[PDB]
Amino acid sequence: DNEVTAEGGKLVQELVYDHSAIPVAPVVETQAEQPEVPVSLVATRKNDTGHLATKWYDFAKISLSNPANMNWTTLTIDPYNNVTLSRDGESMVLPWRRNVWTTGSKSIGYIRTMVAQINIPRPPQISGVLEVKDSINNSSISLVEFGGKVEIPIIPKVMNGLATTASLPRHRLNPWMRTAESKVELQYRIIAFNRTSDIADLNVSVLLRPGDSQFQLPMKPDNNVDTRHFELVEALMYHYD
Amino acid sequence: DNEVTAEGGKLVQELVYDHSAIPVAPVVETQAEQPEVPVSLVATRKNDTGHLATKWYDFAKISLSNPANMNWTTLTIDPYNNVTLSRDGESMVLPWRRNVWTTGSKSIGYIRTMVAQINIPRPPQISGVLEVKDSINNSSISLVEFGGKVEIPIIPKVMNGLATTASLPRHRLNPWMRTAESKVELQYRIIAFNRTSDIADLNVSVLLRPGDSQFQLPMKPDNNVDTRHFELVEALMYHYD
Amino acid sequence: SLPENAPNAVSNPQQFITPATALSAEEYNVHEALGETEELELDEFPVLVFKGNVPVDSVTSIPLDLATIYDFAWDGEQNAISQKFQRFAHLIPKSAGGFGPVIGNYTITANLPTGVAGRILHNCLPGDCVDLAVSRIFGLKSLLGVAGTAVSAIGGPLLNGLVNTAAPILSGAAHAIGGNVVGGLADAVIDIGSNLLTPKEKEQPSANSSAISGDIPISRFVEMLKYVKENYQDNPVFPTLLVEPQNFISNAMTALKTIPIEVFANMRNVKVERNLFDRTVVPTVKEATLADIVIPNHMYGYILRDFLQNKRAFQSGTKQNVYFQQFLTVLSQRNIRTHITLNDITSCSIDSESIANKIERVKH
Amino acid sequence: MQNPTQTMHIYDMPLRVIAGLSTLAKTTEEDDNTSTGIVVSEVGEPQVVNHPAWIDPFVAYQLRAPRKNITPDFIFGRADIGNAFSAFLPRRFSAPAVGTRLVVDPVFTYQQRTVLGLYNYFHADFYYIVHVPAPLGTGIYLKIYAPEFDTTTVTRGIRFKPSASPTIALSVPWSNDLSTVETSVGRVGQSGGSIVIETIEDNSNETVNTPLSITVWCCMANIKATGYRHADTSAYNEKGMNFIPVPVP
Amino acid sequence: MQNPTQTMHIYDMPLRVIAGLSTLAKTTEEDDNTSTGIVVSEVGEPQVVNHPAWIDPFVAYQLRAPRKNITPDFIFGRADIGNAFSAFLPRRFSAPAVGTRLVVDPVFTYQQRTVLGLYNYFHADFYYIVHVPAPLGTGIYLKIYAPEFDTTTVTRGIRFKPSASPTIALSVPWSNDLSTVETSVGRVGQSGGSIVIETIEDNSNETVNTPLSITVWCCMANIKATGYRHADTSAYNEKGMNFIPVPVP
Repeated sequence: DNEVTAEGGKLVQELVYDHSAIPVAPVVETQAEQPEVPVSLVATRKNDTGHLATKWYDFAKISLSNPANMNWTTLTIDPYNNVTLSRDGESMVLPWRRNVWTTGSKSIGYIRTMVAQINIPRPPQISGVLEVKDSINNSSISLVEFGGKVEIPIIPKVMNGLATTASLPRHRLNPWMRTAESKVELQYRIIAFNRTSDIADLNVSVLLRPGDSQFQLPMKPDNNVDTRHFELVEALMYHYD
Repeated sequence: DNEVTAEGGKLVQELVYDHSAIPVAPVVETQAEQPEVPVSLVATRKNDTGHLATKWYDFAKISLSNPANMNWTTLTIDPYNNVTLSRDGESMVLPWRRNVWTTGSKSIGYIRTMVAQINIPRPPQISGVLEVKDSINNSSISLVEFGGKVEIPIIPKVMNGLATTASLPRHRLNPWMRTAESKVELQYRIIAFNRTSDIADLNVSVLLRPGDSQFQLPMKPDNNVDTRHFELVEALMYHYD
Repeated sequence: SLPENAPNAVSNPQQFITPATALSAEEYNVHEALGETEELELDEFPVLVFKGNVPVDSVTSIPLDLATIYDFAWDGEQNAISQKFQRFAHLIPKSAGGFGPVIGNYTITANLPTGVAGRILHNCLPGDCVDLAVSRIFGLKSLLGVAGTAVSAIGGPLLNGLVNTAAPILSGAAHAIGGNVVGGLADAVIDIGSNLLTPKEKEQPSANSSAISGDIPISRFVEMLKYVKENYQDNPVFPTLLVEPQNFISNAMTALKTIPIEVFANMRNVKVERNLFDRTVVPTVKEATLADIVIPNHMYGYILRDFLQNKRAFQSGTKQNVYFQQFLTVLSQRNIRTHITLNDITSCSIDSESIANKIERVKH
Repeated sequence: MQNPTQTMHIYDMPLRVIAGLSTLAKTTEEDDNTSTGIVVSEVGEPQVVNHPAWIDPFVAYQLRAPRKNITPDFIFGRADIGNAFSAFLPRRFSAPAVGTRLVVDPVFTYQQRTVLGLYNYFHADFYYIVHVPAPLGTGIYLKIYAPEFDTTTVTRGIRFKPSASPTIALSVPWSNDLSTVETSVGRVGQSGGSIVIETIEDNSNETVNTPLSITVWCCMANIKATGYRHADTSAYNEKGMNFIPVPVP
Repeated sequence: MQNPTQTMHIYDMPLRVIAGLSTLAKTTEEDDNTSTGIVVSEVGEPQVVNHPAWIDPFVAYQLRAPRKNITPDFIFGRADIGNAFSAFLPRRFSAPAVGTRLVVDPVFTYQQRTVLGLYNYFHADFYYIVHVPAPLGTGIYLKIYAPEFDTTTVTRGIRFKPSASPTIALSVPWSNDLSTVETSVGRVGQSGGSIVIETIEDNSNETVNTPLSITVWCCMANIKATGYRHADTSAYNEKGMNFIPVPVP
């Protein structure tokens, strides 16, 4: 109990997401709870993401150095076609390939589907704050002290409010997001930083539970990885005349 | 709340001066309390030091190195003629130039007018004790741990008990000290010291609230700074035959 | 302190020669719940603001700029009023009157022998309206035509403009040979808020001395009294005392000129905030004389109009035509700043004569 | 009868910090830095501030005394912006030398500049959260106060040690001899919402990378604007409110 | 927990008509034009409308049936503008010939275009007050309805005689198969807030100066915008909120 350490954060009871659909410490073979609907007038079913929502999955590693400029840095998470979330066995792409529609929850005032955890280990000779924005738009901000833990639910790119080239009418009217167009993305930057001459790098990892995502129309499992041509996203989001 | 620091001292409730005439945290535009008289048989008036007694003023900086000898070091504070306490606007010399007489309080058993604060910031790689004596004579001692805060009220040089060349009969009989002869002085030395190979210097600053000083005869404001000749203190405290 | 008494609807003619300034005080825009009262013993010294001779049948300006004011009864650098402006940033008036928030009183006194006899007109305009000050200085208008003017007759057989102090010792001078110390102490300790006579200044009246006094208003838009000296040249705050000695004949029935008076002042009606240390830009009390007057840029057409509606300012050889030719010349000068001074309209040169001074001014 | 006051609602608070700092105390009973030696305060003990642009309450030192702020409403046009589009915006500064001085000027968001740009005169209060990350061998001793007239004038403020209390928070109300200054001009000699940071001592190791960085968040709180600015009586049209007919073949 | 909804207030209603028309009825009991012959209405009897941009209540014919207007709130950003900066704006039109047709397109104020310009999608309701001053020998017989798909399509509306009821008022709610159209684009084939004026007959004298002018006021009522548009995180500054130091000589 007696060692010199610099660990300690917000003690996630004070965070605001769900704590039952995204459990803090689930029991060893149990299943997570079903998340809440956006509104009582949408279709409902049994969840097919219960065992998957009890697992923080290794997604990506970001380096946390002394910042020079003031710019943000976008981390794009496309759970449908990404060869890190589709390996073999129980992967994360499996609810996104058994279903036609998908949505999230509206507990904050807007739809917010996938959740990301940023836990930071540090030696005592470095300190600072990581600033994580909920989407590309001027959404909610989560501050991550170095040596602390936080969970950030993410807006889908479709529902961030911006008018893009794709911009279908069902994107602002329906909460249901045809499953292949369901990419989420967050932005981050270093907002405070002090160090000594000992450490300078401070690598962290991003964990990616698929909390409070919902699904609607249950098809039969589509093929896992498209190993033919990777030009398909340009014939899907640009649409020349 | 979680950082490795080495700060903490006596928590000034345990110090013995007044805590109402020298307030620990006065409200933003309020005025301090009037100090207590030496005895009930002296003249009394409204205080003209109320707003001034809510301000710790930057007086001098002393360096705290590894001591070699055992000698003391005298810091002379003459609030009447000193071009650091007479700048412009609300300075500290202003009650000493509207009045004929001045005195302090006798809560410890002797008159003790001006108060000084020595607050010490330190890194964790240095430790020690500063020893502050109340006057030139064998008066009370205040110990200042490094990384701590203390306030030291000071005896005037006139009332330290020593028989000097000036030595007027009203100095031992009256508690009223004609305002130009009201210099105070404290002595300090480093009494304990240990360090590492990182820091060696440890500069501190001396703050100088004019707590529990009183005044008697209210004249009209005399001129602030004497910019003519600085030989006047030799024709005032030596008095050749 | 310094209360706000409510008058009647119609002023009684045996006490007042003008109508009342207002029927209520004008305490909007002033933030009275803001400072902290600070009663030190230095505030109880008055300031000899003006001392000297003053010409008869001519309004004399005393610019009562309390931030930079000089004391003629004291040789030091600062005084009782200007050190208050050194120490603090914000001065807050306690109460108000018909003109504006009020911060102090003045007192005109004059020790005259019985062989001369005249009267004094006095008024103290806020400086938000300096046109009414300057029009009275130039002889264009009289003091009897603006509300708040008082008339006091110093002669005399009259015991009016006189100062009697009776020293503040705790003994009371109870062993005094051949007479009583009137109103000193060990008679009555009359409060600063109350307004009574002691019991001994009720049958004395040589030591009662009906005073010649008014109040010191500031201006009705500021929230406090932060002095910058650049902003108060553009929007002036401090008042101006206007004094006019009228008749003043001698025993040979000969009209006098240039009587001696002197003016005391105090500022005991303020609250303080924002105590300042080791500052560099100070309110710079000018040694041994005074402030002057600042006429800002938006006051020019108001001074211009009052010369035009005056039949005496057009005929030559009079005093008003001298100022009006000096006023038109300064408007045709080159001003890098946005205000002129009353001294610029006194120490200027001359041209010929009135109409050509105005035709050259409409082009500049 | 008065013309009616209309209200608009903003819904869910852009740039809100929803995961605050752990070194900043929420209540006054969990704060005793004034007692021992860490904070030497000349303005009192810190009072609790509740603001919507920061998730949890925090104690702040009152650099000026809190007041009511008279708002004159005699001219045409008045608005209470009032914590709308309001955020704590961060900036980095290096700590000054012992002789020099650092003045932090307040900032505000783009959406606050748009809506307040419909008026001519304003006043507001300000909040500051200062954070100095102190690694190991930190012996910094800082000083924060509010500037008054010029470059050298010092007022009553706080002194603190960042090694033992890394985060400090401040409360700067509107104090001026004129309510409602012009937005783009201001009064000459005003305080505004600036604060002053000054280094007292540097008792640090040789290994600490000095001139140690300071992070200061600033939020421009309750805004009351006065004076309706654009005298535009002409009518405008956008395609969203029109009747768009179906194109005929 | 939801991010809090913020409210802004507008105070005293620019371009408000505070002296209305005397020919427009305030209550339904003082209106019987449907009974005898003056108004032939196919949409019912007029209901009372209370709106803040007009001083006195007035009866209006419901050109479409009143509804609730679902507002989807799933994307980021939502606002209720809601009669703020709202006015009845007048325009003059000449009465058409018997064969032709006049489509009045709605308009809105400059300050409504600014605040709604912070969003991407909207919907609103509309109001119209039509006034035809009829001098002496006026025998005009008019027809007003709401257009649906193309140039020739006629729906249920009102027919009226301006010589005996000079002022008529209308109520046009939002009817569309998509809630929240894009502001600058709209749906193809939408109705929007347009109305259609058509001349049936001209039984006037030879002395009346025909093609008699029509005045139509239009007010764009309750606006709900959706979709936060400017993704600007940078900070802005104006001189009014700064510390302006006194210039030193």
